[PDB]
Amino acid sequence: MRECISVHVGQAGVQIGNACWELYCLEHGIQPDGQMPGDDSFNTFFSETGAGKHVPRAVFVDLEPTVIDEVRTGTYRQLFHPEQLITGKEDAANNYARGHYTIGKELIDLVLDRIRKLADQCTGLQGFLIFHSFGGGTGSGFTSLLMERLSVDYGKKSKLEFSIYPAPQVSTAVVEPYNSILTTHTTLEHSDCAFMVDNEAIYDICRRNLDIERPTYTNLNRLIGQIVSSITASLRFDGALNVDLTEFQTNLVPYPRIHFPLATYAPVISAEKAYHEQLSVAEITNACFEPANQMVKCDPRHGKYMACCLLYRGDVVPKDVNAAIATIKTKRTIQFVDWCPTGFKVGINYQPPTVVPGGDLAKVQRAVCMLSNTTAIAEAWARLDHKFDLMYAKRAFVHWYVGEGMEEGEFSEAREDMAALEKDYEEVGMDSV
Amino acid sequence: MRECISVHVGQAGVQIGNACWELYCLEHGIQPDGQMPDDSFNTFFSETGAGKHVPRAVFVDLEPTVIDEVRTGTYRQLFHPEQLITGKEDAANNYARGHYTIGKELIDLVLDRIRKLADQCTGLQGFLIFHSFGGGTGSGFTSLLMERLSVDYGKKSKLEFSIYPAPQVSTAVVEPYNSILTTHTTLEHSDCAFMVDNEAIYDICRRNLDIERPTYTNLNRLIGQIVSSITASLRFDGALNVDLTEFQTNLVPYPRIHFPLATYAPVISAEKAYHEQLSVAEITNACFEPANQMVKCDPRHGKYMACCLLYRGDVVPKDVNAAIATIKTKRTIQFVDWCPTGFKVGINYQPPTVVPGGDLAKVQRAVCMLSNTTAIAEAWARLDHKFDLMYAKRAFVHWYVGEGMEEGEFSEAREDMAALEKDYEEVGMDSV
Amino acid sequence: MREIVHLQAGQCGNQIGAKFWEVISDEHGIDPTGTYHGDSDLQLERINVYYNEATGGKYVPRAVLVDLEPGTMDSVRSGPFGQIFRPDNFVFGQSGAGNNWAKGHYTEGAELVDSVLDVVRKEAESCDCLQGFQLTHSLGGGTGSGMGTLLISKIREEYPDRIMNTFSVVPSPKVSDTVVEPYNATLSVHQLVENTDETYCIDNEALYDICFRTLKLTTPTYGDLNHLVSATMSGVTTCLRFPGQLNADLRKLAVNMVPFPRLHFFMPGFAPLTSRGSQQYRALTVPELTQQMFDAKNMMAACDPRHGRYLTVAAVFRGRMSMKEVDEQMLNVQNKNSSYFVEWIPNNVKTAVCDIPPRGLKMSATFIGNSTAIQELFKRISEQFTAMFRRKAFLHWYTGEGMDEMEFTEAESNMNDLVSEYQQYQDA
Amino acid sequence: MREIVHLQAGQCGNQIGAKFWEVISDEHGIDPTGTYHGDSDLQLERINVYYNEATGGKYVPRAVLVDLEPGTMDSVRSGPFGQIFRPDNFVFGQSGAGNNWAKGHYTEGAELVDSVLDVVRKEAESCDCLQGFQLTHSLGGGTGSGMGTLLISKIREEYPDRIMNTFSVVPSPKVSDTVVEPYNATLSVHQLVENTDETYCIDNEALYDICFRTLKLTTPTYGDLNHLVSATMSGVTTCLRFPGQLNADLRKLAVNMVPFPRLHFFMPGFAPLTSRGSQQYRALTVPELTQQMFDAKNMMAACDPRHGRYLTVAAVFRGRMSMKEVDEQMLNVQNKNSSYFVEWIPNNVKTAVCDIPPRGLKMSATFIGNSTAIQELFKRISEQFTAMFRRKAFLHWYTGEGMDEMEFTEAESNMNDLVSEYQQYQDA
Amino acid sequence: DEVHQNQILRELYLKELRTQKLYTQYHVNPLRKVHTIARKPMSWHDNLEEPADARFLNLIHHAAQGPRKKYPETQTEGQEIGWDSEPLVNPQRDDRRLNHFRVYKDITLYKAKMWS
Ligand SMILES: Nc1nc2c(ncn2[C@@H]2O[C@H](COP(=O)(O)OP(=O)(O)OP(=O)(O)O)[C@@H](O)[C@H]2O)c(=O)[nH]1
Ligand SMILES: Nc1nc2c(ncn2[C@@H]2O[C@H](COP(=O)(O)OP(=O)(O)OP(=O)(O)O)[C@@H](O)[C@H]2O)c(=O)[nH]1
Ligand SMILES: Nc1nc2c(ncn2[C@@H]2O[C@H](COP(=O)(O)OP(=O)(O)O)[C@@H](O)[C@H]2O)c(=O)[nH]1
Ligand SMILES: Nc1nc2c(ncn2[C@@H]2O[C@H](COP(=O)(O)OP(=O)(O)O)[C@@H](O)[C@H]2O)c(=O)[nH]1
Ligand SMILES: [Mg+2]
Ligand SMILES: [Mg+2]
Repeated sequence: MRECISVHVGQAGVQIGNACWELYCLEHGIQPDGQMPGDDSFNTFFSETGAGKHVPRAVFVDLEPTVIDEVRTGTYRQLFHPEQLITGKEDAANNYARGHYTIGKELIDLVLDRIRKLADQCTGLQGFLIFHSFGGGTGSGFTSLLMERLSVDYGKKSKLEFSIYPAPQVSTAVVEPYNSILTTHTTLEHSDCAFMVDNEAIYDICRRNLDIERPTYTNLNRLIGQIVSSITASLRFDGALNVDLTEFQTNLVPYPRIHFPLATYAPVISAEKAYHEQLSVAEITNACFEPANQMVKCDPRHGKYMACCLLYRGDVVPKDVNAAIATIKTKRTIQFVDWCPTGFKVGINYQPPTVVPGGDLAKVQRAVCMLSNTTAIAEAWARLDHKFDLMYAKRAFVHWYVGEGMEEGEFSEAREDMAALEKDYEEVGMDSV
Repeated sequence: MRECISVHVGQAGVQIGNACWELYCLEHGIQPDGQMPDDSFNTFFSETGAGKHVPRAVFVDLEPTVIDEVRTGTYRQLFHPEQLITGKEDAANNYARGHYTIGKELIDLVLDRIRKLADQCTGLQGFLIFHSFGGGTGSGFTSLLMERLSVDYGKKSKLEFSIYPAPQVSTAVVEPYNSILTTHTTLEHSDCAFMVDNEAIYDICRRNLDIERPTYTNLNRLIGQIVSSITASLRFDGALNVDLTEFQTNLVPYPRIHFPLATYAPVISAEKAYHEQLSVAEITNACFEPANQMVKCDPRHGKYMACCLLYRGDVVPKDVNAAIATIKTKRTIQFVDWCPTGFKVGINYQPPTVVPGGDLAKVQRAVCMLSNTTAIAEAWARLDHKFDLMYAKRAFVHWYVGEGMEEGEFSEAREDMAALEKDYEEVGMDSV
Repeated sequence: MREIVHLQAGQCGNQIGAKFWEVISDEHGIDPTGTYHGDSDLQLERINVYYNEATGGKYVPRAVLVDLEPGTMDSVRSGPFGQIFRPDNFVFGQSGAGNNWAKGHYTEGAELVDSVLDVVRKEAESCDCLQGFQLTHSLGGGTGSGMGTLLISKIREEYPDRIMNTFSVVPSPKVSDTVVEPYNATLSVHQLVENTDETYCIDNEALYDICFRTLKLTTPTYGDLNHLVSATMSGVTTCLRFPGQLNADLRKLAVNMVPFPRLHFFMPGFAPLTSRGSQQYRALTVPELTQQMFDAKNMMAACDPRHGRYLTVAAVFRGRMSMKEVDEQMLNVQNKNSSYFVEWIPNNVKTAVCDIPPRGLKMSATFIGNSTAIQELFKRISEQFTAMFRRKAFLHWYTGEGMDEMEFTEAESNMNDLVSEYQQYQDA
Repeated sequence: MREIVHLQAGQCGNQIGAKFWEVISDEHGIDPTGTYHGDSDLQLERINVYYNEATGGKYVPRAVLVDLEPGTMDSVRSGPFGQIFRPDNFVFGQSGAGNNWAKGHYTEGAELVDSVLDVVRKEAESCDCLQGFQLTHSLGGGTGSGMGTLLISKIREEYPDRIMNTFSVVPSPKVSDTVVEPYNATLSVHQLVENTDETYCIDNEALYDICFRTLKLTTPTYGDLNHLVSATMSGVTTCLRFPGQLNADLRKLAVNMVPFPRLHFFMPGFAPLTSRGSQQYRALTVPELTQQMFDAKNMMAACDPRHGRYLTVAAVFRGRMSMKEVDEQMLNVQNKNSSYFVEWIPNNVKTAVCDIPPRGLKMSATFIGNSTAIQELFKRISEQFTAMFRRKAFLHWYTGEGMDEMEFTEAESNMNDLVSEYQQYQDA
Repeated sequence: DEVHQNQILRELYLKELRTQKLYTQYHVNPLRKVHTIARKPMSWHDNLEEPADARFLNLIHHAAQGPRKKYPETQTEGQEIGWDSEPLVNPQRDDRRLNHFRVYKDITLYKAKMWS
């Protein structure tokens, strides 16, 4: 009944969903081991075993044994069924070839088997939430091995995807443009929706709105935790118009290949600001389309706004939305698309945005996850492609990528298929006449 | 619903606001933090939940100091971070750095916070700006601000209240320079710009209220009561009311002579009022008293294009009309020939307030006396020649021309303010 | 966050700036090492300008001590407040200068130049807003003259939008404890004037002459002179450490003051310099501190204000006061004396008041003026120069070094152009 | 789990590794006996990386102590942390190699290599999933360059899938205490380009600079130098043992760090080095740590990076820090010095964070770089070799044990092939 | 000059240790953000019982309080305004006989929702 498996793969995705599974333990009464001292609601994320223990549905993978081990030597060891927490034996070493053709062709079986077990324990499987990277070896190569093998098995069932994309210039890897382009060669054809974020824009988002300077990767992950808790808000606690995983996969994706939406959170706020600001439905809706709150660090002013979906959480009076979402259309600075006049989707849950203790997101009574399929991401792809042309022209960082079981010709294939995505995203920039 | 986004650019604005917002709070009832221990507040305040009655003023300056004093005062809770906007290094008395350099790295932000505060409002009716006319912040920045406002707020009021580069007392040497360039800009925008030079107020404080210590605090408080009165009809209610728009098309004569002169009526102190009256007339007569004027310019050397009286208190309309008559039966008081009528007068019962500490004692009545005198030419002429004398020997000009403004700008302004004088006597010429 | 970097440059600074870093310490509330014994929150609210927060409080200053001789900073270190400075900004070369500008700007300069600009570069990078590089040399000596002008000329080639406030002792007639003293001004003023913004000038003579009327102290060491010159430089930069009701930073006290890009030699002063038998019999208000600020007796530079014409004056006040009382006092000075103010600048003042007052003083004020009578000083060193250049005086140390004579001809020429430019605007 | 087989080779290598097991045993909480007595439990969760398991709950090091000269192994077992090593791992012969590459490679050294393979193969095949063999060797002689590269070319064919960390002491430029020093290096780089994957090369000379001047030790003994090089050995394998945020191991620090296969000669550097007088004023925070990394005065190789461009840079940080400040500030040190970095690789950094700080330090970060400036170390050895080989000098020791001049010629030819390789991808 | 360069640094470093007074007190500014770094949610490295400072709560709260309570005087401009913010006498802000406030009536309550 309304269930989904969350495969948190890669060293990025395990710590992305590190605070997500903490956050689902705050919404439901799940304790740090799993007990309540309720109802149907704890079904999409946690299971139920016997006594009253709620085993989650997570397939935490890291091909190196360093970070998952702290999940299984930490203060939530009892919570996760220890089969779920799966490590490897040695890393992927920022190598698409290592994470996909050698180290990983070993962890593949056990990982796939775990999903068969977590799926045959469900009756309402509606989608696969996979959280990975695009730059690291596990988050580019091993998640590609999952995405391709998930298709011959379970199949056309939705495969929603959250990942931290290569930031424009502010980057913590070197060879990361090599891994990202090869990922898209094996993620365009399989991932139904591939909801995007990077690291950069969130630092700014908790630099001006939250005045918490010098943010770390745990602040940077809890905000993604509130993103996924409002996207999966309707496979849970009830309310007004409710959106399942299939909704986003017909209303946020124009054409087959063009399936890279952009996710923003509206109520990015601290304790002192929220005391001095009544976040009504009006301004919470406008703040989404402001071009510094996009979590991708692009200029949406440059691009079209093809497909858009606005989620809601809390005291959201229906009327307010229609009015608010209309103001957004009238404004000509919010530039739109005439090959789809409609453009917009609404969804309202009644569960208020939960607040994680030891956090900085103040308790707010309303929230928006503004999922936008804009084409301003083609500019981010264009800066990720010339970032690769001036390296492959003189064959830098190739010797690790080829000795490890990957044909040299895949660099050309990934290159020319990625330039197709640029042309496809420009064919959907031309006004129809 | 009949609201006014306040804006305070420069030390002058922020500080006078610190004395203008104390008034707003005390008057309505809000305690000094934003916690009411009525719907008037809905015009100068936004009740964000519980009782946090948040204000509405984008305080802006290109140096910390001043803004920080409020961000850590007996009112630090009465606002928001993005409303007490601060800046890096000052423009240092250079219209250039405030309109061509430093300021340009702060304008986009200040503009956005006004947009936000505009979206919230149901019906905007005046962006009351507060500049100082003579610095880089309260003149150069105010230029870019008022300018941009006339590209988004388009046809909307922007009544301003600045400190005129006073004749004698002048704590600045590039003081004349900024004024001319600024006036040039604040002419194709400002719907009406009241001015109150420090000199006169420093003086009216010497006798009326007998304060023998005029400081930059007691002065700003009286400037506050002016704005209080101007916007009391769009706050409380009594009899004939005057919305901001009416001020303009009932005072501003032609599309440029928008520079009134205001003088609070009962500026008496405390013990003195135990030996005085407040006759509805007496105050109106004493309003025209040559000295009581709060801008350096005896109106004798000129006429009264269009006065606009704003009252407050137990003012029986009967006595009001009797007063405006017994002062028209006086030759000295002289109006222009192209306009008989007299003055657009209004009454708001809500009696005046009493910020604890200020001299201005409780007075049953109060007649703010705004007036478009045709004599301001006197003051204007002074600055034009002050600028002239200096621009002649290219004095203190290298620093401006090395921070953006071209030499051409100084000239354009010189002739613009000269043309101004011509369109200030031509309108006085007894229509023949 | 608008910050100042201090730029010590020799004996006539090391011991003057030592008192500087002692006056600001005793006012911002610090102690020998760093422990804040202060008594107010406002006292600490702007320390980011001068000091840098070290590990666990206990601040550390933005100074770099630059000298060729080793023993001139050992006096600084062994002093009562010498531990404060970073022990790695005590940058020093080895051989002495011997008061030679060539041996301080050309030969043994360059060794202690790329090392000095490294510390200046690092200390400038750790800054939020940078609008000051305040330096303390003396013209008259050779280290401060040689290092100063050379150190000035490369910050301007690296960081050219900054207020270069360079306090300096000038060569002056009645006390003259160096004999190549005329040589080390004209080469110095040549480089000083065209690369600086603010050059508050003192001489020992008037500063000594302040002692033997005003304070009527029986015997001075140089230490009291340092306290009397460091009190000005605290007052000039009080709008940047303390708030008030009219604020004015260093760019405010130059662009509103200096008329043309040469006329930046200003003139310091301290108002309540009242003695030991007359403090009891004198009041404290702006009028009484108008006699003791506008008098030549508390002037410091060299000259007499009633020998030229004031071109632009300011006075940064400090304390709890009213202010018709600043402005009428200012207005009456300007109207009762309208013979010594340039008539082509109608208003001649820029007062600025900072409520936070000096320690142990109801109210204080710092007077700064651009008097034309700086001409009394600059012509006097030139006539002492012309008695040297003609007969090939103490110059073979200069020429044998590598200095050509033409650069000595450039020294009187630019100053003779300068002294003409300072009397031209007097006539107008 | 993921372990390292440590490989003290050569006279020098025993002394660096002895200090390596002095700092690791403190980081891992190990006694000079092997009995764990520490505060946290993090220093047991990956104890198996360096230290093995024995009965009695005692941790024995995975260290293979090899040297032809017996005067070192008695010394490392007569020191502070000496009774930890497994006693048969000491694989001494009894003959001095006489700083002769021929003796240690093609002669008597070959007697010992088959015994030291047996010790390694015991400790390598008795372990879960090996990553490689960190080596501290001594390119100035015969127990180093000789026994080293022969061991290194006799591990890369039995286990040809593993990291080959080769921390090397290359000949320092002016610092020289071997007369046949340039022969031993130039004959060994050939056997150190085609086997090793990460050759972090040090000189003594810069370690004498960072100790005597930067860290300011009065009498720099040689043992003070070995603590500095232990930092860059401990800090390069520290995400691999101690947990935290974004990690980095040897293969991570190879793939983003080796542009082309013969481009692995890196250059180390620590970061939070202070002095006694400048420990307590310097504020330990992420800003100050980034600059000393790239500064040439704290750099364990005889080259300012000014004459060249970094092909790639890594930084493996260590401490409780944020992560905006980690890479935004080094983006600043990536774009402010655009000529100092390559343009054919746009971003040049791998970062890492370990939560656990060092012993007595709030943060640290060892810095490794593939600069173009490695070529000068490799230019000067070639220049030193040509003056040597031009008239067949010092060759009757290097030819009486099996070595022909035909092999000598090959050594130089591939030696100056590398300086071309670090010049083809220079400015260009 | 290298043999000389060692001893000129030897002499300087010896005077550094003869005259050096150590740090003694941890001061901490209450009026500057110390910029705390967040904790990993699932971690026994970070989620332990480390005690907090009792005084730093007092110094922050004293930094918060009010200028009316911090200083028994009127230091700096801006503190004298709002210094005595109480009404002189109780205003009786409830009677229409002397106070003439507004109330928006039922349409004017609602009508603002049409334009908003
Ligand atoms: N926000 C956030 N980003 C992360 C986190 N962990 C990793 N990343 C991102 O991931 C990129 C590289 O880390 P990973 O992809 O996780 O490394 P990996 O997948 O293990 O690759 P290998 O180590 O080679 O196996 C960096 O650019 C980070 O921005 C995290 O916990 N939070
Ligand atoms: N009423 C009032 N007037 C002020 C105040 N501060 C300055 N003034 C007047 O404004 C004139 C010029 O303004 P400034 O003092 O330069 O302050 P500003 O307008 O913000 O300009 P900047 O210094 O560049 O920031 C001065 O000559 C003062 O007479 C104040 O706080 N209150
Ligand atoms: N005010 C003041 N003057 C000083 C001090 N030390 C030296 N002087 C003056 O400097 C002049 C000599 O300069 P000199 O020491 O040769 O300068 P140097 O070349 O930089 O060392 C004398 O006339 C002194 O009056 C001091 O601590 N304070
Ligand atoms: N690594 C290390 N270096 C040393 C030691 N003693 C000297 N050195 C340096 O190593 C170089 C000489 O190497 P050498 O000891 O002859 O290497 P060997 O062939 O193994 O004996 C010189 O430049 C010394 O500075 C030592 O104990 N450890
Ligand atoms: Mg990993
Ligand atoms: Mg100002």
